[PDB]
Amino acid sequence: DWVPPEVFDLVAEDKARCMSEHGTTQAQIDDVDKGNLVNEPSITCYMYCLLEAFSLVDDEANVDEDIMLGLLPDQLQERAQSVMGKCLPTSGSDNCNKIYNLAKCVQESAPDVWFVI
Ligand SMILES: CCCCCCCCCCCCCCCCCCCCCC[C@@H](C)CCCCCCCCCCCCCCCCCCC
Ligand SMILES: [Cl-]
Repeated sequence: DWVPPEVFDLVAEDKARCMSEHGTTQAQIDDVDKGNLVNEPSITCYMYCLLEAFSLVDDEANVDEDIMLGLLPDQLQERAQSVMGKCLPTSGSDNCNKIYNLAKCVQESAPDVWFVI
């Protein structure tokens, strides 16, 4: 498991805020974590919200590739560059939908390392 244990407490406050803002349930997060994605704002806006909180996306859901790469371990760098080559730029009807399309692309491209917290 590539995910380090330190991340969980780091994101806790923002996670709670994002869920509350968007009406997100833990069940929805569990679902997307297992790779099942639907275009429901309560989960897609949650994903945008959490990325935004950690400066991974801007005000139009453009991904900051440098920041993203900086967060990922060494063994995932080339794979991420490859996945980002495929999945960026983001597109969609709004910020949450951009993130839905991105999540679908990333999950399909790298299912074995996919996760959502
Ligand atoms: C091939 C690699 C795929 C990457 C796995 C797919 C999901 C990864 C989610 C992105 C999180 C990146 C870092 C997560 C662990 C970092 C640990 C470092 C701790 C120090 C800082 C902690 C915070 C910066 C954590 C930030 C948490 C943000 C989670 C966002 C959840 C929504 C993800 C779904 C959207 C897919 C975007 C995906 C955008 C990336 C493009 C392709 C690699
Ligand atoms: Cl982008």
